[PDB]
Amino acid sequence: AVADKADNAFMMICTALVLFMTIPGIALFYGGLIRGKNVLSMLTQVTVTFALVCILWVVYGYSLAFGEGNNFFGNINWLMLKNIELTAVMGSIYQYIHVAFQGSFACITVGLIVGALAERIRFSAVLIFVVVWLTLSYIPIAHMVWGGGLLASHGALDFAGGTVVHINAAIAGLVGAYLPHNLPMVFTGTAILYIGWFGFNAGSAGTANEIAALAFVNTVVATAAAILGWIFGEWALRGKPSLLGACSGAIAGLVGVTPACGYIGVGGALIIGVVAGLAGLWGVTMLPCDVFGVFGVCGIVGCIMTGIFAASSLGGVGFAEGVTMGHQLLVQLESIAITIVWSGVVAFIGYKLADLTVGLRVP
Amino acid sequence: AVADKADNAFMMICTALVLFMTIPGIALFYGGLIRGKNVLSMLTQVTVTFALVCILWVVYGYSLAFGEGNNFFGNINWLMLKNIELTAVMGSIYQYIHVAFQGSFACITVGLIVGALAERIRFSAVLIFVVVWLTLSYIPIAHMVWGGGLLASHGALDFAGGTVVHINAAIAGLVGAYLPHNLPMVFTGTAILYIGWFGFNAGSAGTANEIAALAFVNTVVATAAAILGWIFGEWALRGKPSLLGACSGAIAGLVGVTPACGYIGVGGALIIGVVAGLAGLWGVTMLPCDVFGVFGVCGIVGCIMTGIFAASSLGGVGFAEGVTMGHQLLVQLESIAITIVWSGVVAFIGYKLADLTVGLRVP
Amino acid sequence: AVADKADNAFMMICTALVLFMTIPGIALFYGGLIRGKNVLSMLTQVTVTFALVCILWVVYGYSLAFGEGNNFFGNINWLMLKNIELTAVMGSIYQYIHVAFQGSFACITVGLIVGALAERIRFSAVLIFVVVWLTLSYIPIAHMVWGGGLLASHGALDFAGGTVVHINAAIAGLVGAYLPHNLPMVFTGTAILYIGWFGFNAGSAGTANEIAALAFVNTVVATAAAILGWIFGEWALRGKPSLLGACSGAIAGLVGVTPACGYIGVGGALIIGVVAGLAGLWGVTMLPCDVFGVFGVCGIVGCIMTGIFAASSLGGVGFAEGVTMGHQLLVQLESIAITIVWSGVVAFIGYKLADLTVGLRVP
Repeated sequence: AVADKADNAFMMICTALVLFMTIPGIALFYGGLIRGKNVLSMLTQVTVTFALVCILWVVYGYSLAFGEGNNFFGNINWLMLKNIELTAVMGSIYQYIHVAFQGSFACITVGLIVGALAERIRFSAVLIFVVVWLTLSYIPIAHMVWGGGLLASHGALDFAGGTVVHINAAIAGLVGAYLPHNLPMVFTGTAILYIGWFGFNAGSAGTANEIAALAFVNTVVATAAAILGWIFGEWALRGKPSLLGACSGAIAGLVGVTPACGYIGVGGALIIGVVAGLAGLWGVTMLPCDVFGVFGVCGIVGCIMTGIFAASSLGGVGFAEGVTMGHQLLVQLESIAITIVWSGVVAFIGYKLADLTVGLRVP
Repeated sequence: AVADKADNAFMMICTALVLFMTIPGIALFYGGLIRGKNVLSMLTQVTVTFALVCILWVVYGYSLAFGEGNNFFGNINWLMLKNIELTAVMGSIYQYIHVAFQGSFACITVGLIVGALAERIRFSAVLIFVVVWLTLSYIPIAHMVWGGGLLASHGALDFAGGTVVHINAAIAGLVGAYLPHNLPMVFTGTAILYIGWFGFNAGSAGTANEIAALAFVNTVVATAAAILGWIFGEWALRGKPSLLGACSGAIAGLVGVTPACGYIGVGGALIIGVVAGLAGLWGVTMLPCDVFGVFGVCGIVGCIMTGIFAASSLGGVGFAEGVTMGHQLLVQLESIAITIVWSGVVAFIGYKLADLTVGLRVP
Repeated sequence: AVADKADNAFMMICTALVLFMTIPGIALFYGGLIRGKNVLSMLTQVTVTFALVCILWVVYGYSLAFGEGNNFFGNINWLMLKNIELTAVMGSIYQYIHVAFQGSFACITVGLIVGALAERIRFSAVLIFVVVWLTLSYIPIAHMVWGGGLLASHGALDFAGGTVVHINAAIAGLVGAYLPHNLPMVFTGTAILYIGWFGFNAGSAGTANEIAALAFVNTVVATAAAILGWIFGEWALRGKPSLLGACSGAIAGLVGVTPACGYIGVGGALIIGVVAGLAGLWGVTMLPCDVFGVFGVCGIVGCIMTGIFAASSLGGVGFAEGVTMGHQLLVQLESIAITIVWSGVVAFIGYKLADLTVGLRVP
């Protein structure tokens, strides 16, 4: 296997785009939603935890998530990237690029949780939680879905992380919750998340091919459809649209299309977008932790719908040989259930260890 | 024809850069120019109309603009991208990428109009206007210039949209007009527009070749020359430069070089930049709708100057075989005249239909 | 030599990313640090001087920095890019792209100086200073390090500009100094600088190869390590972290890894990051001109450490044949000393000429 320079270029740019989603995307998003007096502290926690994730990833994260091991975890043969030749190739790109791309996904997942909870959690407690949750929840789930683990071995479909990122973070944030003064800033963060999401979704193809092109177009379509779906629901239920509704709709479509983008047709993207936008509005209506309502509900919806719209007859790329829509749907549901329980349990353990060691609630 | 992965990568990144120009570029630009009390509403209208354009584009826009038809419109053979194989190639990239790239241009064109008029127009009225104007003005003009229609068939030169985007939007906005509290925000929007404009201009080559490189360098040069031209005029006429003047100068150069970037030499880019910056200052001095003065005047200037500076003797790539500078200038003037009348008439019809159905002026 | 389209694509995107560091990165960074009443003026000076640098670069800058000449300067054979065929290749990319990429480095270097001093300097005086300093300091130092001049001919290692950019600007700013109201804005500028820095560092490979991948990963690692190093020092010395500390730490790591990114291993990047973060904190503690403390101290630290960590035995790419670590360290020290003296003297001359002609201090 030789590296393709076009894929190397595409993937390094896509990685920078995903990093852009956390720094400063998610920080600005939450920054405009939380109380003004808590903004500085939250920005500090998001930046420091981002740094922490980057370091844990290179030290042992990548190795445990992507090394060969068992159904749940990799190995410790790639500690500090030891044994990875600089010219080593993963797919059609240099492995070092795969390390950075995969690391960027861990970063946004953690940013999603930290940005919302920073307001109520002690600084030392969040650092402890991140270490526990990244190591025991993000890493094994990434291994199970993208590292040849349990879910992948059963043929679960999740192109860019409906489970690994969205559902995983939503449950962790919701467990935390249980235990806007600047809308232009919310809009700015939403816009940065949107632009960076093209690297997130299209880069998930691992090459600048027709699947990356499909994921790109589906991202544009689902996001637009979800903005319109949310806004229509808002107009129907509240009498008028709002800026927060439009931004929430964009995020709902981005989240919903995440697991499906590289497997569905544009018709499927439009349908998923509208359904996600409406489900997202329903989610928040029920339930800054409300954000987890969108990531959680839309992630679930997206993961289920991937099991329908991947079908050739519906314009998708087609299910694997010998797999019926019925069989695929069951696999999607099982993957969702496993992600929820795994993340929830680990998050509980993380919060408890922090509370027992330094105390959870901000002093 | 086979897709080149390097071109696929370049074009997907360029598309994200153009999308970045609208979300959040143009929104922040207008956001700092309009009254504070109208900012939220404008951001909502820009986001919702952006979503609408994305959907109309995939449903029928792309097909009618880029399908084979007549001198004015394409066809309905590509509705919802039907009949476009995922592996289909357009130029040296997958057609799906061409769909997204072309769609991003429709988005910024509409954002230019909506951002300025949002303050004075009813929400439902702007949605009606967008549908009418995108369908009857943007689509046919795009077809005429870039889709093998009337203007292209007469050899009109417009590399990145001096007519299709700038003049087209300026006239529509000016028809609307007829019927700064945050300068750091204006600066931020200008900066995002500038960075995204490299995807807009260089991506217009459709490949990462020497023409993309030329357009890139010419973009840097014309923008810089226009900032200096505007600022000098401002210093001479008002006694000092201002932040708004510097930002306006950047936009004047970006607009002026848009139709010429892939056809002229760096000397030509410098001259076009200075002339555009000064013409832009003159334009605003005469005439947030003042913004259309820059897009309109600089677009016209840029389109005319392309007919001069494309000449080999002036460092350009050269006019087509058998075409004199005199003949090319006439074609540029005719293209400008047609764009102005076409856009103006359609815009009038759009505003009138909205006013007759829901009422134009914000209630 | 033929151009590789993958490298052309990568390098044009990397150039836009470096331009993004100045417009609006550095402007927002300083914008949140300086007094509110001076923000507009500073943004104007950064924009106008950016334009000036772009023009001087194309007119004669590129030719004098990268043309063949002597140990200190190039030639005037490439004035306005004359004699450079559009299809001319430099390395594996079109020369026009090399012109734009190199120009973007000149821009950020000047932005670093102008953003800090704008508050205290007369507008006309800064323009005079920029012309003198860019021409007599940036150009010759760029030629000496990257244009086959004195330092390169002695085998100095500086992958992305620890000397040419960081030390060069820090000394110029400090000579100037001798002669935060919005922390969310500082954070936003820091984030943009960070994202753009991937184009700055990885693009310095000139191709989307394994060295670009290495520089990319090392950038992620050193930045994260420096954020943690600074924050730990801050917690130890002040009792708690702060947002400004976290942002300063990121910049310290970015600066420190700049000369080393394409030559060291990830272990080396982590060590350089931590040392840079701590040295940066020490620097500011001693000494908006405090920013030069970070760029100056971290640039020196990074340049020295490159001479250690490039060693094969420490995970680096290895020193050139026949070069010991001892010999390389001496070359790094000599390069640093020469950069400091050269920049300091030229800066003094620049400020003096401005003061004698129009007066330095803002009227």
